Amino acid sequence: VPLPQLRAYTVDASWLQPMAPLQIADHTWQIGTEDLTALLVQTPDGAVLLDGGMPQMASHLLDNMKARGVTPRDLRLILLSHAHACHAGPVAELKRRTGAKVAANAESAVLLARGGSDDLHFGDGITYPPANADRIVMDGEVITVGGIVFTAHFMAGHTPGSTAWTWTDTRNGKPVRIAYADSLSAPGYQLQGNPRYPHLIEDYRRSFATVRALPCDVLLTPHPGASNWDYAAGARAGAKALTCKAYADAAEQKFDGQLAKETAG
Amino acid sequence: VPLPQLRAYTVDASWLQPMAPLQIADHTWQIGTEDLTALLVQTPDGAVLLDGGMPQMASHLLDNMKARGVTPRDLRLILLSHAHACHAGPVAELKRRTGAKVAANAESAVLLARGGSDDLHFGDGITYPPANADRIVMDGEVITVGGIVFTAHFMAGHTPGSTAWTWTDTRNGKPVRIAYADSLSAPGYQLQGNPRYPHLIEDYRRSFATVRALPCDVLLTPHPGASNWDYAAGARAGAKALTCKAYADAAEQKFDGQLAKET
Amino acid sequence: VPLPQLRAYTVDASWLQPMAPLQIADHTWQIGTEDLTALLVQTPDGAVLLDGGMPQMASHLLDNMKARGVTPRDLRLILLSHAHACHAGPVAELKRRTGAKVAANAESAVLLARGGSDDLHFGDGITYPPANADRIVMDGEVITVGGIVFTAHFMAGHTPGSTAWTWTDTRNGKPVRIAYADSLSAPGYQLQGNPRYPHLIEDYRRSFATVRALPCDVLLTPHPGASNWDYAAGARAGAKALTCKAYADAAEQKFDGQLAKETAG
Amino acid sequence: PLPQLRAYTVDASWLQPMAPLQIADHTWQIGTEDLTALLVQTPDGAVLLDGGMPQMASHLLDNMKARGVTPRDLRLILLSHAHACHAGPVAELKRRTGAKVAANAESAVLLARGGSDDLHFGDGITYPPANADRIVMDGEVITVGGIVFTAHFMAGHTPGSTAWTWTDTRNGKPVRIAYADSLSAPGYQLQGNPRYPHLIEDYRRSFATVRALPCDVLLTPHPGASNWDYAAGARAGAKALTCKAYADAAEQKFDGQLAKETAG
Ligand SMILES: [Mg+2]
Ligand SMILES: [Mg+2]
Ligand SMILES: [Zn+2]
Ligand SMILES: [Zn+2]
Ligand SMILES: [Zn+2]
Ligand SMILES: [Zn+2]
Ligand SMILES: [Zn+2]
Ligand SMILES: [Zn+2]
Ligand SMILES: [Zn+2]
Ligand SMILES: [Zn+2]
Ligand SMILES: [Zn+2]
Repeated sequence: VPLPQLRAYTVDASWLQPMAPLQIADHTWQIGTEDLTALLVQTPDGAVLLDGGMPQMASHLLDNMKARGVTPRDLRLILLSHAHACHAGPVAELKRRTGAKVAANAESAVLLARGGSDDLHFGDGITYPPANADRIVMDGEVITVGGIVFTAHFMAGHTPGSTAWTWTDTRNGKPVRIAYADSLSAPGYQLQGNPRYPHLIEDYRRSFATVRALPCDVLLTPHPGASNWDYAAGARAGAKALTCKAYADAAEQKFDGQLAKETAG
Repeated sequence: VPLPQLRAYTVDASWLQPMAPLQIADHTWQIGTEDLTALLVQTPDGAVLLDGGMPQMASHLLDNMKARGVTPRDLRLILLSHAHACHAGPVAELKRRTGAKVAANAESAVLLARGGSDDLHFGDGITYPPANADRIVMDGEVITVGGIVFTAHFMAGHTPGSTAWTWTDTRNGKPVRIAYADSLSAPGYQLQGNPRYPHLIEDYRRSFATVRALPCDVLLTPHPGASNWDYAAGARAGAKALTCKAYADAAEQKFDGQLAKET
Repeated sequence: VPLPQLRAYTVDASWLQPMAPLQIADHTWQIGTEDLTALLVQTPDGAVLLDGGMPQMASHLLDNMKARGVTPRDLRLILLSHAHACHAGPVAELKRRTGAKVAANAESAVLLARGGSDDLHFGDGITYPPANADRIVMDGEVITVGGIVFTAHFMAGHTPGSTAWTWTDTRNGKPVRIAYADSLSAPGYQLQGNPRYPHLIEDYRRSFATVRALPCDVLLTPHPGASNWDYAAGARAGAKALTCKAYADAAEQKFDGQLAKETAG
Repeated sequence: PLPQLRAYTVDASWLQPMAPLQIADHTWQIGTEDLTALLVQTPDGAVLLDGGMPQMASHLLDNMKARGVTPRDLRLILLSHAHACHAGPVAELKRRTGAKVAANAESAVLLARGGSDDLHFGDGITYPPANADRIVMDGEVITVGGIVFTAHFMAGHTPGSTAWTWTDTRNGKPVRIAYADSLSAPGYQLQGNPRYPHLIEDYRRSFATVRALPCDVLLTPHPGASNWDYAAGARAGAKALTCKAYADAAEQKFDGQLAKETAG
């Protein structure tokens, strides 16, 4: 009886299906894959990347940036929703290949630095190349790049360091408040009496409320399907996109269902 | 004109006056200096150290451990109230010289790893040797060593990673609920509109309430004066020590006055 | 066509075949798998582990330690030949589950801390959970545990941080000088004009000489086949083992052939 | 009673700000009168080799501004060795600029612990820790614009001590600049040092390495070691040592120290 072979983080093909840049607002573009969000915000003072998707997505991201007129040197900042392999995957490589520095909260920083290992729920099941944060941010802290202001909103649950980022762009000669809210799922998590996360339920409850109150004209999520985006649909990608309020409400209802099932017995 | 010389974190003499171990309960001892707390909890499964004081206290702590019958190998765990120089100072050296591993929350861990540099309020004024945390703890998480159970209570404010640790020891044939609550001070802090700590006020207010509600037969604090301990007085050191409620009340009062003067 | 799926570090079944502790000398035991070395060296003051094999080997190592009378508290030190996945794999987990601290040279420490990512030759193909070194060692430095003294001998090549560890144990009332020499292979490596490792050839050449000159009654290697050990043969496991000289000479030959092939190509 | 914490107090000249002093077409001394901090500026970004003391961060930034180098323009930080008097402001510079650090493994580990647990100084000279972004190997090259930097390991003063070499121009001719690290062993236990068993061997190799460097112009982290006088402006390098003279002087001093140690 040999030990099991290691398994890589294999995923649905659509998570790895490359797409051309899709314009969300005047300065904001979806540059990831059909089923994983990676947002490029272009400012007069360099570019900002929010999430990168999977580890093998680095070169694709760089190719899309080039199409947008962004050189590796132009990329100044990487922000993250949470430090799982399907969102922070290519961060280490992007840091080696670009001028980009990472800003994240302490919880996301520590998970990123250990490459997603010793996950509270997944253990070492979903690892990726580790990276160091260049700046630690606090809840409500702002970062300004080229007159565009990004605000962090902590929403602990999916991971302890789960974060929503908000900024104001423009579209059709009008300000548009963009909310990139993190995942609110608890996929296979032990919810009550979890020794690794004693206040998990309380944190999720606060996070549902936080997501509801976000400045949110346009909502996007790390997994686009969670906010009902269809990136493959092009110009009508966000035709049926959920609001922050509807997103949180659906998430809490799922959560409540899971909590009920767990209580038996 | 030459740039100013660097300035060291210079402290009151009493913070640097060694003392012999002072018994708090059957397994819990104050082993730091007269004016800085360092708590040794001795179990049949090894020893736990809560805070180490200043960087220069490492050898003294080891002297006191040996006096208590705890070898460098016997020290298993280091816990921290917060990662300032006056409490986490000797952690790196203790890690090199003992079997000890550090458990801390993410905020304390990142501050520890940068040796207290780029402090939200103090800049680089209070640096110390950096150290890596061996285990990251979440709010309410328990750590059991030799049948003694330590519980973490996050109380953000003084630092983002400020933590209270509680455990039950025995004294006089009865259980004693010990609370090692962190500093609730905001010394010279900008409280409102602080870009480095936007929700400082909310965190402090939650922390006052957390401390007030702690399981707390005996309160100890990293700076013993904050809870009215006098370690140099020996047997009557904690005779007039504050309750957790009194400690939080005084802290909130001081905070409220500071906030009023700022607005 | 989507981006390629991630590929796991899959290995020969024999690398993952657990074995019971095999005694090498009075205080030195092989406790890994049939085809990956993990050495337990015991003293009255605690135990040392030299290498752990693959990431999935953690629980097996702990079980074998238990069988040898080494509790998690008794494991004091982890040393490494080199920080590849097939030798440092379970180090992070062992640190979490035991009192063990890691001592390694700066090169090995930096590779361990990035979990084998950005490997000079393998890129991100062989990643594992990252870990921090607790102590940095210099060439020729000794570490004493109980009455046993371990000496580091730097032998850069296979990795920049490649190290041989030597100590003296006993067998049949007599001292036995054990040499745990690191790998001297260059599997698929670009040898000449490698921008990531300009002095690769020079380092290997000095390393062949270093291995040749080690205090060496008993040679052991991270991959037992390299020193002609057969861990499945029990009492006769080391009956056909190579000397340090023979091991270095064969490795230099192989290397010379590889260099000639590269030069021709 | 226990002693107070120590601050790294230094000679006034080490903290004496100076305006940028041109060494060659791309290369400027931008530190203080008695601590080297070299700025190399290209159309594809600037490189800083050493920063001096921790309190020098704002001064370096002011001098960069004077040279037309914005915080965003600063791409790379290289180090001679990771002591407080050279890597001091690195953490702050990383926070305030786009700069990333390239260093060898030895320098990276020392930098990450802010100079603490020094092989010889213990915790006597500490500074704010920083992480390296790129690990370099011996002989590795880094290209920024038209400038090519080559690393030459010269272990001794610290395990990670490195010389950096590049070719600039001066009056229509190539000038091979060698920024050689310290070859001093101040108060060091040389023989039988358990923390550095092969110290003597490494130093002797390092003297030879420095002697052989491509070296039209030598600069050193402590400029006095190579007989530079930065305060003298246009005359600063008029009596600068060759790489050979620098290495020879260092070896003679080292030999003297070893003799004294063996005798005592
Ligand atoms: Mg026992
Ligand atoms: Mg002068
Ligand atoms: Zn996730
Ligand atoms: Zn995900
Ligand atoms: Zn404090
Ligand atoms: Zn304090
Ligand atoms: Zn290998
Ligand atoms: Zn291997
Ligand atoms: Zn040029
Ligand atoms: Zn120095
Ligand atoms: Zn110096």
